[PDB]
Amino acid sequence: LKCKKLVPLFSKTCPAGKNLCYKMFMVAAPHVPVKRGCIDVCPKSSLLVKYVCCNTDKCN
Repeated sequence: LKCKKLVPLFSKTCPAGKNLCYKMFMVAAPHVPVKRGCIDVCPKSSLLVKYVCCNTDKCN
């Protein structure tokens, strides 16, 4: 469960509480993310924002 963050924050292993990686972006530019961190439960996506989760290293 190795999730990366946004600079200057480097890579870090999701600490107790989070075991998944979350990546929120705008449903328009499916290339450049907005925010990336750790999460416990994967929320639902919307028609505006999209929160894609993954259970892999350097996924988010």
